[PDB]
Amino acid sequence: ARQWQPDVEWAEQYGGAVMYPTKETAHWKPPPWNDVDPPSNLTLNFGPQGVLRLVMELSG
Amino acid sequence: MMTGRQARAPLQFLPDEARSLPPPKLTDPRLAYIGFLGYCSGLIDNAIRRRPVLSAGLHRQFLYITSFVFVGYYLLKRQDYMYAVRDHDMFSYIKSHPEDFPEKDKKTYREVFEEFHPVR
Amino acid sequence: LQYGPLAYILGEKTTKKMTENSKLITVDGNICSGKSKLAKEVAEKLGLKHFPEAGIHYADSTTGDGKPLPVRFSGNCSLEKFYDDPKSNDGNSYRLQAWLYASRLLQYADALEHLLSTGQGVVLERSIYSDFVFLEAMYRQGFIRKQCVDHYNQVKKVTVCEYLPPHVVIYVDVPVSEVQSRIQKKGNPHEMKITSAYLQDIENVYKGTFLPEMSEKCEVLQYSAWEAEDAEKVVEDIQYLKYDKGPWLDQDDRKLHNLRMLVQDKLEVLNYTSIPVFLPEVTIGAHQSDRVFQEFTELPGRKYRAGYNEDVGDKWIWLK
Amino acid sequence: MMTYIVFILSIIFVMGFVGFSSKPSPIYGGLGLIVSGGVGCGIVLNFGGSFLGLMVFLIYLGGMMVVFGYTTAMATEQYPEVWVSNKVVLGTFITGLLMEFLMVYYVLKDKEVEIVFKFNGMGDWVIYDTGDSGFFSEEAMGIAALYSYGTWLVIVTGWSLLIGVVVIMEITRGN
Amino acid sequence: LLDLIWLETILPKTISLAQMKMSTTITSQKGLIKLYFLSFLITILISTTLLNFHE
Amino acid sequence: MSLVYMNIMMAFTVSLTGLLMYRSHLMSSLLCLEGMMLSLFILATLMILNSHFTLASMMPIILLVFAACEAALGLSLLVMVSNTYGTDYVQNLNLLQC
Amino acid sequence: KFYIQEPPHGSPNWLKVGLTLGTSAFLWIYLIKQHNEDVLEYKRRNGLE
Amino acid sequence: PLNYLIGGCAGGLTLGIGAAACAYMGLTAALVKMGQLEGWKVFAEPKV
Amino acid sequence: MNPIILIIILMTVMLGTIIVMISTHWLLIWIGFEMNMLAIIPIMMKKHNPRATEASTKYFLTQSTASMLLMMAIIINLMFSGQWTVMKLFNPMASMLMTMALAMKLGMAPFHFWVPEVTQGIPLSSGLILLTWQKLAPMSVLYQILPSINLDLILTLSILSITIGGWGGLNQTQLRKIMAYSSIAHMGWMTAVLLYNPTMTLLNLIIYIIMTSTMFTLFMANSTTTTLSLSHTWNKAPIMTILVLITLLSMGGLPPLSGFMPKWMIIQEMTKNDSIILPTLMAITALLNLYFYMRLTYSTALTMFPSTNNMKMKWQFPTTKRMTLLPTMTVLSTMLLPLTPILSILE
Amino acid sequence: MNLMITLLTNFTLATLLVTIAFWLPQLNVYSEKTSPDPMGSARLPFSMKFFLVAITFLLFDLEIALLLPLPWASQTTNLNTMLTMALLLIFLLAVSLAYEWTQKGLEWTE
Ligand SMILES: CCCCCCCCCCCCCCCCCC(=O)OC[C@H](COP(=O)(O)OCCN)OC(=O)CCCCCCCCCCCCCCCCC
Ligand SMILES: Nc1ncnc2c1ncn2[C@@H]1O[C@H](COP(=O)(O)O)[C@@H](O)[C@H]1O
Repeated sequence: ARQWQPDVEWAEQYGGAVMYPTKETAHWKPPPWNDVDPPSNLTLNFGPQGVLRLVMELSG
Repeated sequence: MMTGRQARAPLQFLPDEARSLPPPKLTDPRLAYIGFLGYCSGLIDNAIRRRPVLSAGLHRQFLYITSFVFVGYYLLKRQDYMYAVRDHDMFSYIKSHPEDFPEKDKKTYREVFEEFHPVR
Repeated sequence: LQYGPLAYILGEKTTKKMTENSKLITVDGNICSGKSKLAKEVAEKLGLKHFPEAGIHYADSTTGDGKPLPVRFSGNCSLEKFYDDPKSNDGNSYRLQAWLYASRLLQYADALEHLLSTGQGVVLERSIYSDFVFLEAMYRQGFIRKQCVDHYNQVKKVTVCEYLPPHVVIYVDVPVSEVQSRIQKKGNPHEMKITSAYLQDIENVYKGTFLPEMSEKCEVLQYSAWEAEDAEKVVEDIQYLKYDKGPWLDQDDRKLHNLRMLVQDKLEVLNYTSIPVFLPEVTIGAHQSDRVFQEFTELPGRKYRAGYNEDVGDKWIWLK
Repeated sequence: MMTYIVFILSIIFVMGFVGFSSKPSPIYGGLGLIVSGGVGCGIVLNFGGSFLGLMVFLIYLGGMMVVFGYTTAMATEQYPEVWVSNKVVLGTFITGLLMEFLMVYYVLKDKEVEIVFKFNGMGDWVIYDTGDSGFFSEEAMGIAALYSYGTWLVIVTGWSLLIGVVVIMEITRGN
Repeated sequence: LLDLIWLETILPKTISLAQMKMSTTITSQKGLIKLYFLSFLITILISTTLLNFHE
Repeated sequence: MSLVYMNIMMAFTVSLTGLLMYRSHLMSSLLCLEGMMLSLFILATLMILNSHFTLASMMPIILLVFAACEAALGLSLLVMVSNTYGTDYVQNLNLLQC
Repeated sequence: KFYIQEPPHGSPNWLKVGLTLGTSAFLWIYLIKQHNEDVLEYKRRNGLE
Repeated sequence: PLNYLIGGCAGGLTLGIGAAACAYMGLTAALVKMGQLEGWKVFAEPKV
Repeated sequence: MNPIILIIILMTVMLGTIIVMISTHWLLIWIGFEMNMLAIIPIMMKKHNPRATEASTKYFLTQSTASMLLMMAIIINLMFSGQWTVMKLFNPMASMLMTMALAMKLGMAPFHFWVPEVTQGIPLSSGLILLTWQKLAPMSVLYQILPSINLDLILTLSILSITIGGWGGLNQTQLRKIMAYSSIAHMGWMTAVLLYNPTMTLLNLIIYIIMTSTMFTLFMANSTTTTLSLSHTWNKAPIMTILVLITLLSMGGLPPLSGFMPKWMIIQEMTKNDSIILPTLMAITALLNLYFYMRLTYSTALTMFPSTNNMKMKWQFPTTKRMTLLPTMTVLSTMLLPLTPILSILE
Repeated sequence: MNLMITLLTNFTLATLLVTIAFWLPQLNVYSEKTSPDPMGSARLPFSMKFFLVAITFLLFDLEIALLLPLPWASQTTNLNTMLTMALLLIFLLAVSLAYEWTQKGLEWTE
């Protein structure tokens, strides 16, 4: 009645990974907002090769 | 185009021969337009940092105007110099090749026949 | 700014002020655990700057004249209306929770900025690391929807990864019976409408989800209702810790310079709180946002940048 | 036969890149590039470029391809291959390399001599010993002039190597 | 019929249909670096042999 | 033109075609790129020694040093890729499609 | 006072304002001197006196 | 020009979408014919 | 990153471009490109996330291939000329290789396939450097070798760059990929007028860098990376709302704005040389750029507005960000058209 | 020529000793043995430190490649420039070493 300012359905169709969702572009999710993406150590067995076995959680 | 002219004396913003040309007046409309661009940059600078646009930073607006006029004066000097070099090279090449630039015999319209196309 | 990369060049290194007392300590507990006195007690024993709990009007207290603004400009949400109807139509639950998450994010930014600009430690009450424990406890009560939990996890995933965990997490064990005893003895007529299972789910997400994941990234100190009454035992537990876990140990001047440049830029701290993920509890239309913004501009001291308001008595404006 | 030797090495050089531009593995790719570096170094050394050939060995092969094999060996998780007794573990290697030299000798056929004999270089190509030079390798003194004449070149090269150290230490940090 | 359909079909909408089909055949790249350098080599083998741009 | 120069150019184009058709790995790309650098070294060296142009003899070493430093940079990039995915596969490098 | 925290621009930075006005006045007086020297050089090279 | 307009529409009927490709290829072949007549240069030599 | 190391690396980027700009020798051209790439690789990895490593890997591969093709062109020039002056090339094979290599360094189509990726992977200031400062050195080499550049090849690359940078801007909500396809289209515009008047090449370059720098400075001032995130600018900083969009109305090429200054002048130099069809087609494709970028303008100044409630908190904090030269660059990217004959300073 | 003959003879003696070392105990019909170490089925974790010392080798090896023509450059006429550039290259190698020092690059293999 006053001046047309949108529905939210108009704003949601200017989002996503692509403007126009085609068949190959429908599964493309949008990238993260801060542009970062969600991404152990070595374990040796010094065996009997006195005598002693050593299980080593080594970190480099 | 004219890079062979600025190849025997490189990186000269204003050559010495540019001093043989009249400088722009300080009431140049182009220079006053560049000062208007300085005033616009001052108003946009006070607008984008949420300052009172006409009131705040009068020294800052004065330096915007002064800096644009200061750079624009030398830009107008270099503009006038480059178009003077363009016309000087044009006139020297016209004078040095008369056979490539003949004087066309100007015929009056009492000799020139034009096909009349009636409009009806 | 006042602090920048040139200050880092000219020698203002923020490990020079990092002493053994420079500790960020977050006191956590249930709704009426009575920890609000205890944290203040720590602030008068360790010499730390106490920050109170971030309510609706924290950002109002940090800026302007420091007074709380009217609710339409700050929050557009009420704590007492959540106490009255948690399952309300207009969605005051997630709207109040998201505004509290943004207020606690500004509190945590002020905490790290004080700790890195002074070298004086900060005692916080219910920081951003202990905020989802209300949200989950709301979602276990049906007070919000699953899409609200998705929106909050999005905001938390893009905001909490930029920061460090606190040094000491002081947790208070108070069971649901004594919590209800203190709520009924408190006298707030709205707060007494809190159900039992909501407090139980707060305590469950405290004990089963919050504290085990805080146990790897920092050191927690856990107290009951009566041994948290003594401040000296808490301070003796804090001072005789051996800080050995967490990413505070591999912090040189470069990482802490990046963090201090991050937290002083308040719009970069509060950037991803208002991501354009359209959820009906937080989505405001164009006419309402326009009207509230134009009413915000005519508030005293809010028309310009802070040193530039003639209505509140700013001089020398034509030379600034 | 002996005259065309540089040309022969160049043919092997081309075949060497077909060893690894078809890309059987990064490890066999490094092996083929090492063999190609050796034969291209032979091409360089047979024009009197002794210092430049030793820069191929010392800096390209022994300096950089060591690092390529080192970084490759810190990736591309290995798996065993055929390990029967000596009729497979070395006999197939010798028959395969004999077929490789068979392929080297096999390309010098009638489609090659129409290019070799119509455009005979050996007889008039290798002209580095055209007259006398004196008591000095001209190539050695040209490399020696890097310090007297190449002041700007050494400045921008050493600055690029210092910036290379700084750039590697900044991007390989993760923080 | 003529303005709301046909002259609305030929001038503003079948041309925009052509541009959106051409862009969705352009902007549908999978991001594979293999296919990008494969298209670069398609460029090299078209231009260096057939198109004769080295002459 | 000449013959052995045509051979070194043939090697350059063969390693270019290997550099323009990726199979599996990023190390294969860096190896084809450094085979290209090797062929540039060989061809520059044969030209500079052929003409007896003395001052350019420092040029292939320059052409080595920078480009070898370039290869070092490439190796470091590969390593960071192999610290994110565990492999140096080029098909893990496809997050920038959107 | 009105503000709960001191703004970075509550007071005029007199060093910055002084350098601003001094640099602007320097550009004005140097511009005027350059224009006077240019019109003198023009009248000396082309003889308009 | 008209004959290559017919040829462009003939290439457009074997393209499909039909009438649009008819008109587009007809106008394009018309421009090819008019470039052959009036000497229109697409990759024009730099002359001034 | 250590700020002293940042200053050293940025001066090394500037030093590599300056070494390409001032050198009379081909080895120093190649050295300056190598120095420029080697120094700009940590600028992309300022944030240390996997998208920056992917972007830097793609950038390294493309720029390294272009550097080796440049050195092959230099080597073939030393065959057929025996010399090293940065001047015209003395073999059209070396001319074609150097034109292809400089088109790869600029990201001109069909070597454009790295430009929207890498600009997506990196921050806004590094994308600003990649789309403004990294154009200056290959355009300088193209300025210095234009008596050998093949006409048909540079026009093919120019119109293919303008068409692909046009049809790349449809399907995008990312601001950085839209700036990348605008980059590709404008490089087609610059290399269209190169063999006719390279002063208009430098005019188009300077106006493009001013408009791109204004747009990236606005994107850094608002910290918005997508169209949908740009759509909240009207409620946070309303003065930021229109300046982005009058600058983008300039970037389309639209009078009376100064972004109409390059393209018109380019047409003004191509109708002199009797090419009427080619600037007509290229500027129809520029109208297609106006089509998609005007749709983005409708997105921000109009329909898709609505806000979220946390924006109310951002009203209590001004921008403490350095908006360096942003009023100056916003005035210089719109109101420069009445000073259009200033272009004679670029001769 | 003599060098190629010498390399070929060294390669032939090497391949002959390897061939004798493989084929002489494979005369034996000893036993075909079965049933195939500190890891059994573990993958290789990457180590950043080994790659840092490899790239440090490569960059200082390039700086050594620049330093190699010094016994020839001592014979030049412009000895002041030659001495300045020699000291400048070794000083830049030392500055690269000091930057490798202070940014903890030489740690846990110091
Ligand atoms: C014939 C002509 C010859 C050539 C003429 C000259 C050509 C100049 C081309 C300029 C290209 C500049 C590219 C950007 C500057 C380079 C360094 C840089 O990126 O500085 C920006 C700086 C980075 O700060 P940072 O902390 O990294 O911000 C990211 C968020 N943390 O800070 C920021 O991000 C703050 C935000 C504002 C940055 C604005 C920078 C604008 C610089 C360009 C001005 C316009 C171009 C010069 C004038 C016209 C000439 C073309
Ligand atoms: N989900 C929630 N429900 C009720 N109160 C909450 C919630 N999340 C945070 N709070 C805050 O926690 C406070 C209770 O702590 P206290 O000040 O100790 O009574 C309330 O006044 C709210 O400001």
